[PDB]
Amino acid sequence: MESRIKDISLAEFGLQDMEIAKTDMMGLVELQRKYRDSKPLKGARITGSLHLTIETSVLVETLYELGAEIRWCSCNIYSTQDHAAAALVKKNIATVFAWKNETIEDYWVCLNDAMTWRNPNDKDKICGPNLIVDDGGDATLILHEGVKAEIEYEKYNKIPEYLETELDENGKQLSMDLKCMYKVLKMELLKNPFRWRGMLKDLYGVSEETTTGVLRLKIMESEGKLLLPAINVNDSVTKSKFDNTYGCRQSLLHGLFNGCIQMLAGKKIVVLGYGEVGKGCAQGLSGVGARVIVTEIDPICALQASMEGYQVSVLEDVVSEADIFITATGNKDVITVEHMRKMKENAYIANIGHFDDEIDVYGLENYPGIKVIEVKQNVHKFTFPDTQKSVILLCKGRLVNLGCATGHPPLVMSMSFTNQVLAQMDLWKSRELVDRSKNTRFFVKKLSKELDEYVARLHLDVLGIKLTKLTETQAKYINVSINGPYKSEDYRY
Amino acid sequence: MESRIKDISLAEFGLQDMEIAKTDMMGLVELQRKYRDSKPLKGARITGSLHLTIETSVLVETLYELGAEIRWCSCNIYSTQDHAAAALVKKNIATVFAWKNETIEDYWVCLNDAMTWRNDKDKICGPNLIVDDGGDATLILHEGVKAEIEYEKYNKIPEYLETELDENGKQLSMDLKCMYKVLKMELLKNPFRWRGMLKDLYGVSEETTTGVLRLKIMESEGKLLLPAINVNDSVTKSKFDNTYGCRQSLLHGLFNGCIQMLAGKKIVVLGYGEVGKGCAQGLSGVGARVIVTEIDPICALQASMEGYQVSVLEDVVSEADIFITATGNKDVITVEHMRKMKENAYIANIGHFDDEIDVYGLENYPGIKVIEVKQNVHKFTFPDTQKSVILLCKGRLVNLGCATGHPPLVMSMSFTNQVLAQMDLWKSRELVDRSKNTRFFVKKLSKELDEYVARLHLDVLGIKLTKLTETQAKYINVSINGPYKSEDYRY
Amino acid sequence: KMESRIKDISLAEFGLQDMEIAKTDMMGLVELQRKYRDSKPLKGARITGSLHLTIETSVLVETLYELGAEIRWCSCNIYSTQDHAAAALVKKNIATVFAWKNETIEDYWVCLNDAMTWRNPNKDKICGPNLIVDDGGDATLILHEGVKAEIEYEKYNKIPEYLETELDENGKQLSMDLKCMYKVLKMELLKNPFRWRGMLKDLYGVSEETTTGVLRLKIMESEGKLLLPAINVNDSVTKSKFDNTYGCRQSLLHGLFNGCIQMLAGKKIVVLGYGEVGKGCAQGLSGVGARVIVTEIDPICALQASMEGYQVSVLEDVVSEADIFITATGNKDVITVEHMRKMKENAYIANIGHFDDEIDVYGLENYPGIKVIEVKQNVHKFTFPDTQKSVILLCKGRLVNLGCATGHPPLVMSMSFTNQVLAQMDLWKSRELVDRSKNTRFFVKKLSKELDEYVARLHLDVLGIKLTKLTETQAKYINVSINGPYKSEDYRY
Amino acid sequence: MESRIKDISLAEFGLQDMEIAKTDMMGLVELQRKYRDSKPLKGARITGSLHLTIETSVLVETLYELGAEIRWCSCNIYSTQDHAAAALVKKNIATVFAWKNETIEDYWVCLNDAMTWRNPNDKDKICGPNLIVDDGGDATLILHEGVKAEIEYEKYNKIPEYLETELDENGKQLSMDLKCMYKVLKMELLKNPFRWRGMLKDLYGVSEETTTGVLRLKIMESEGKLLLPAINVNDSVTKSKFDNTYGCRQSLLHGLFNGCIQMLAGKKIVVLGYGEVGKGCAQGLSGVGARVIVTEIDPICALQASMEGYQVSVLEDVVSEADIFITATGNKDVITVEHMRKMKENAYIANIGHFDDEIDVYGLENYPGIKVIEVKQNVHKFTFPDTQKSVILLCKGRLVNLGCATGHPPLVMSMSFTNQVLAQMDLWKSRELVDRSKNTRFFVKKLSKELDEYVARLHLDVLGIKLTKLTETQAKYINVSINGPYKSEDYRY
Ligand SMILES: NC(=O)c1ccc[n+]([C@@H]2O[C@H](COP(=O)([O-])OP(=O)(O)OC[C@H]3O[C@@H](n4cnc5c(N)ncnc54)[C@H](O)[C@@H]3O)[C@@H](O)[C@H]2O)c1
Ligand SMILES: Nc1ncnc2[nH]cnc12
Ligand SMILES: Nc1ncnc2[nH]cnc12
Ligand SMILES: Nc1ncnc2[nH]cnc12
Ligand code: NA
Ligand code: NA
Ligand code: NA
Ligand code: NA
Repeated sequence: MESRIKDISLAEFGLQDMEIAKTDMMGLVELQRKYRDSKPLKGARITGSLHLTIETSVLVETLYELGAEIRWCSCNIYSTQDHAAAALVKKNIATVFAWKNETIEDYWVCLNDAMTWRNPNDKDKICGPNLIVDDGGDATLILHEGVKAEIEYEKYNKIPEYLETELDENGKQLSMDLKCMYKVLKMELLKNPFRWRGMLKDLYGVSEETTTGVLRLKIMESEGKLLLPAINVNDSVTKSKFDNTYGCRQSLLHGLFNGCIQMLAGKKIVVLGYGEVGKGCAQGLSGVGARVIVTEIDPICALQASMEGYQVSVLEDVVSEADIFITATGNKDVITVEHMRKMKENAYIANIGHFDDEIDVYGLENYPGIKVIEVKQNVHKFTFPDTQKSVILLCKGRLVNLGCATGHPPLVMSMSFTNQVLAQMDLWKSRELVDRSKNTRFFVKKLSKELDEYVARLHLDVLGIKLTKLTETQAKYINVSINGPYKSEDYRY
Repeated sequence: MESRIKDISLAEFGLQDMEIAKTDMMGLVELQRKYRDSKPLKGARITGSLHLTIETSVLVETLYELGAEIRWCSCNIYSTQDHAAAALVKKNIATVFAWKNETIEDYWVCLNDAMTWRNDKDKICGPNLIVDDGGDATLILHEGVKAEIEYEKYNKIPEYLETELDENGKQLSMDLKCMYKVLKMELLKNPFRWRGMLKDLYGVSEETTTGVLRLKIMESEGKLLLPAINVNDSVTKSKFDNTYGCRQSLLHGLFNGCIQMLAGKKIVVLGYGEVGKGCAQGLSGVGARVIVTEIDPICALQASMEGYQVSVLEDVVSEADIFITATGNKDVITVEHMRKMKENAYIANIGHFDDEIDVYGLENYPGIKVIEVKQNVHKFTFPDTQKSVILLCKGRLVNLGCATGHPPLVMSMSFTNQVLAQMDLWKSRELVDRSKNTRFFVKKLSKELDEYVARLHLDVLGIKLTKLTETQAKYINVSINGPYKSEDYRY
Repeated sequence: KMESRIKDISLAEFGLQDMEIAKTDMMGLVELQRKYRDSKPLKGARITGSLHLTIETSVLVETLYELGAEIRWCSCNIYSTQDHAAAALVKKNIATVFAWKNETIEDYWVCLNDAMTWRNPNKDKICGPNLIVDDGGDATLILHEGVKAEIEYEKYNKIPEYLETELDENGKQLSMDLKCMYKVLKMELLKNPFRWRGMLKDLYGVSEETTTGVLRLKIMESEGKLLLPAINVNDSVTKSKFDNTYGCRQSLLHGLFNGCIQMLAGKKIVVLGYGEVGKGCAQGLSGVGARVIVTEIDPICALQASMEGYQVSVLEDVVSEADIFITATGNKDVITVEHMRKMKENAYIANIGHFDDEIDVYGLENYPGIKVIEVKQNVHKFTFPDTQKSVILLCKGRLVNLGCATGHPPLVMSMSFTNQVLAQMDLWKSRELVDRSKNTRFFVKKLSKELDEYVARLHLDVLGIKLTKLTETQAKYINVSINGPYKSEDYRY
Repeated sequence: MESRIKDISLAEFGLQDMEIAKTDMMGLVELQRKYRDSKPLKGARITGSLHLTIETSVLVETLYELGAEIRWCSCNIYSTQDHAAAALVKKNIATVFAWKNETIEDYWVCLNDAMTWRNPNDKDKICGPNLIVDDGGDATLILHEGVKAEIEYEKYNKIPEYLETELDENGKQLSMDLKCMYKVLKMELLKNPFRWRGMLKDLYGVSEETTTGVLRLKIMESEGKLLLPAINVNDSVTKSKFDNTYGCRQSLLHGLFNGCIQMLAGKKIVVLGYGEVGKGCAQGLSGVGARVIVTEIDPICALQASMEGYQVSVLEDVVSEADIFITATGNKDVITVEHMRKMKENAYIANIGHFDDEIDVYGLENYPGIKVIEVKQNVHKFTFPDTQKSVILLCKGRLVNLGCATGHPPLVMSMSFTNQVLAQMDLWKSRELVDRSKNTRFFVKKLSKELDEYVARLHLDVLGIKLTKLTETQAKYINVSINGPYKSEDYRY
């Protein structure tokens, strides 16, 4: 076949893990039971760019049982679970391009391949997906950047110069990711300069999983640059309040335990950013005896951290004394090379944000005279030549829970993924409203509170939760339906 | 001097506590420093209906320093701190009608008096602005207008104001009966009193969840008669006061009212919203085993993620030791539930109103025996089983009834929002055009102001904030000076 | 001296009612009354108690009374008495009480002396107690210092000089407590210089409640000066691990909430000493959002605090920045006037150790030009004249949980007091072994582990605890009896 | 190569982890610095039977730097870190017989080989160790059982019958461990029936690491059968209060995260036993959102669990509703086959006690028609054919933190191992006092409180702890030396 994965012989382990995971993924199990016969997604071509773990394999299985054809890749070079990928290829329910420890070059080739579909009516013609499941916005990015590249290509009838240069606007070296994405774009311009624009015609939407990808979408829609409908899954209550916070509470610890040999108790651990992710990280770290110090730019989030008993400082105030540093900002250049040069001997550094940009990994790796050794797989020790002091970086600054461990557990991933499937169903069912002879610019929407509550209802039995039912008069008293929704749209939970 | 308070000699203690509280109430301290010279509220008549604690006295002082004239009453019969009330009167900062342990009849007379301003000698006016907590000042206004319109239509006092029963034959609550008593009395003195106030009314700023629910209902029915600002839903209010305020003040209330150890006890928290979340955190912090009840499946899952068992009251009523209602709903704990509780089980409410517990049904149960264990703590014994339950402050909000409410730091956060809301309503008063039949609505303060409230309190706690570079600000799509989060962010 | 001296007898009904409610949780005392009220194992015993007279203490007294003892009682702190608890006892006529909240230091010592004075029926001379229940060692102290004073008096047939001076060997002013104790001793030397030695004849033992009192007993024992058998109740496992730690977790908070108007969340609160009391204090404080900073002289205790996520610093390094200071050491001069002068405006200071000596209250009150105002009952604000800065002291440095609130709750006090009753029964039953005619050395002992486990068993039903029972095979495997004891003598729990 | 390990090529990774671990193992770093020149253990032959992890390699390095010759094996078939073992062999500091995933037969062969020394004056002659580092008592067991076997062999001039039968005196199958130990003893009786008694001549002591091993020592001591001096390291305060509790708080979570795919949050997790290990387990589990239910036979421990907010139940009342079961009792038959048959679908079972005896793994494996599948490394799903329900067992009931993860982190292991080195030095230095012609009775002792406090002091800087120093006046007031010890011998911390 055409899938590219590490080892098909790992499939049986993957299949058995999926069955065990399904004990807690009650949302996905119910969607399969309810919709596998009617197949609401029949005829949809779905491309997914989302960390391919066992939990993700259950998502793909659900989409498949609902009638979709599927092509998939991971949204990080280190996050794929190879047995999970093998399971999908063995069952033949998706075409997969993913493996743990991809090179950045291979990453962009896998994504591009996941986006490429064969035309059943013409062996020569290529087409794209009808729907995209995205985590971090890379599938959405390559599509929009591809369209922009094709437009610039026609303007001067040549390969745009920005795709051939290794420098950016300010003369600074382009990130490897940008250079590797541009390499793919140049190759596609030479094969067919109408590829990306051609795909737009049959694209009915994208459902985005994480905060960083949603930020990208928000920038696009506020500028009239979003070229397909989008559903923001990150901001469903049953996603952000659970996955982002409670998922990290467990998965950050798992990543640190695997990557960092030291005891966490008693250590000064800096959590940079106290949003939904940072809140969960702090709770987990404190739970095992660490003394958490928070950094924040938001005065409200800073006060919330103080209410939980955490010191709030600017990084420079504590960088020479703290033991471990965890970035959870979704921002860039939060931990610079100059910060690293002042850290104590064998300080640990990790990132849990979507992109590696939070830490200046390139600057560290290219610091003049820096010495590097691999401590264990995906853990590296860097020694500065002047001081002879070392810092230890977990999985090259990539998201540590998925890079050094296996990401969030099945229960919260089922909550996030039940939202994903409902989003895909919504986009597919509404596809006739996508009329590009009338509107070519689109907006981001969220799932209804009714569906959000439904996602929660589907997982109550996993934990033996017994829900109270309102009486008719109580319902009238608080002005709600007995069946919900129970809260106003602006409720913060 | 027409103020009605318990004891003016308590003023000294009140004034001293206000000065200590100000070390932490930096938002109010800054508003006073910044605006006492320009006086943005100069000439504004403000009526407040909000628990008169030491923290509230600092709020009143702030409104006074900004130029307003003030009349104040508490929004609960047990929540006033008498030394706080005395301080305000002694210093001539406001006219006060409030004391701890008011009868229900006096409560409504106090509120009515706080709403009454002078002009002629015998001609009266209403407030320009209202600071409300629970919606009682807003309620008496709207019900008063409604009573006046029906009185003028038939030239007789509306029948509903005279009867003791509701639509189904059940006795009206004592609070509703006493409010109606005042409304009838005012209809007979001046049948245009309430409608007369509307002309000079520029807005109400509402503090708590129950009051906001009341406002939304009025708004949806097109019956809101003045602009409103929802202060409860500022991030610096709901995420701090409702949750972290209760984490401390619920424990203070229980420690004062309940003699027993909380550690090891099964304590049921009914409702796991913003208040219930804080209650559970405090209870767990002192060793209790918290069990949650919920109607909202999302909230129930949240409780489970914090390690709490989520059950229906019926399955734990005979086994649990203490019950705390935090729903803002009614009839959550009934007489029948109470009869199944274990010997000396404790019952308390932290929601705005006493409605969560059927206190009337308990007090009026045939052959029930009651004894006062201590101030505002009563033991009820059923005649058939001879078993007893102990109720804290007749089901009234326990943190204010058995203790002194939230501490100065979070109250300053809530109250800085109140002052900003009052200033906003006053500044835009020229846009309230009564000749045009316009709909009034409920709005929230801007995120810019919300973040400002937080900024003013960072130094209290030695918080050091990081500043975004221009590059970083552009990367996350925000201004270096905020706001830092989208409008739908849940914190 | 057969007439009680209390604040107000009309508070008796409230006291009686609180006692019945408290009994719901004090199942240890309820069971001892049920089991022994008929046989009266303490019949004929004269018991003098010097222990904070709260509602919980009224149930202890009721227990001793139901077991057949005659009782005289006083509190071991000038602020710890609950006046309604004292009234209940006098109304019921089950003890002669000398206690009220807010005693002068002079009246404290007069009350203790009155509690130690029993009527002699054989013409109108005085007797002492047969048994003593002590908390802090003041009853034990006045007895031993009384004997010393009489011996010194006999050497020269005059009142010893040390009883009359205002100074100590070093030349510094004696504490008010020492001066007032000495005035009582001089009075009794003038009345009858054989009083104290006469009491020894019928004195069979003392059961000591707290850490400070036990330290005093151990010093007397090692010097060969202990004049009666003693039982160390503080060190029962069911006392130290519960009362000292979990009692304070609740009662420190109650004290602080009553005395300190400020929010604890986010504040830097220094807990000086991280022993059994300090551990519980830190737990409670963190539980309501405080950031606890610990001071310690013991490296083991310091590491334990670090394992719970607390910063461990020396006071000098945090005195200018912290918000609230809580002494829990059992030592002296832990917070000096010089420390207080460096504290931030409106910093709060409180003590939870047995004696006020941890804080230099005398130096603060007598600081030249100091200004003081009563903020509320038992809360004082002191302002220094040179800086105009103020500090707020809770209940003049006396134990804050009892001074500003009502001490520990009934459940843990029942565990502590069940040990007290068992100790009293032990001392009484072995009274024939005390042979004053021989040059006998007296020692301190602890209750057996069997009785310690028994105390715990008696309270399991309070909390609905379901205990597992060992099978014969399991009991043999771990080498214990099915009925206990379950742990070796050196087990630390 | 005399050593028997998995792969020598893993040495470089092991050596680098040792250097990183030393950042926190300041106790071992200091002992190396202080004693490497004088070599107090010069000439000592030390055999160790203790889980060979990276932390253990630093212990071995320390003993080696202090002059000892060393032979080592692990005390569990799954606990060895192969890279740690390779590091020791590569630098030639010990002869090692250990690898992860040993068969039980190989386990006993490795221990026997670790106990075998070729004396310096003749290659053909065999001798034993001078000192033993033991964790669980297996090295001590084979010695005593060896001696007993030799005595029974002489009594009838033949192989004792108990060594050849596969059944016990009750007709029940002997454990595989006992059968494999007996196989080695029989083999050694045929080669030299004086091997074990001959070793006694040069044996000066054993230092025991864990609770189960100490229990075994105390039983031997009480029956007068202990054949060498013993030091109980488990009961040093800096061992039991840190390793047993805080080590497990982190390492149980690590083992569960590796072995159990499910989210711990919201799950009913039963912790059987609330002693030192159980306390740490509960703290970590609740730190990541689990609802912990405790079982206990000790009423004091049961009340302690209740004070921390945990329900205390009997296994029978929660076996059908709970999600995960963790045994921490040190007892046997705590979880039987009958209990397992009642568990919900995909319930997880793990043990963290020293031996697998806590769970009836043999009964499970021998259940008629049971189906077993390997889910992942050291994780197996068992399906009962009559109900078709499955349970998932982590590492066949062997200690899960070491079986599914890497055991405790460096900081607490340094505290435990600093105690081990001091114990070995104490035993070695007092060797002349062992006179086997006269004193036939040996005892168990503990290290002094002075040394216990010293271990803590050595690790304060790791965590930036600043210790307060008593003034002369304060030291006199609390009756201690400024330099300690600071607590009485019965203090429970
Ligand atoms: N005592 C105080 O100082 C204080 C402070 C703030 C708010 N309040 C009051 O507390 C109450 C709750 O406020 P909130 O902000 O937490 O509101 P909220 O809406 O955030 O929380 C209420 C929760 O109760 C649940 N609920 C409703 N009916 C229920 C029932 N019958 N059984 C179980 N659960 C039920 C809802 O699902 C919701 O999650 C309001 O009356 C509010 O005005 C009091
Ligand atoms: N296990 C997982 N699979 C996919 N996406 C994730 N994000 C976090 N954990 C994840
Ligand atoms: N102390 C207080 N004052 C006013 N309103 C409150 N709501 C809760 N606590 C309060
Ligand atoms: N990592 C480890 N090495 C040796 N023994 C241990 N006991 C617990 N964890 C251990
Ligand atoms: Na995962
Ligand atoms: Na208050
Ligand atoms: Na008490
Ligand atoms: Na380890």
